[PDB]
Amino acid sequence: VARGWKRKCPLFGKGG
Repeated sequence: VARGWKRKCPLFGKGG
């Protein structure tokens, strides 16, 4: 459930 990575930085694959 870490789609926030596609938002700004793809490094958010962990968080979201």
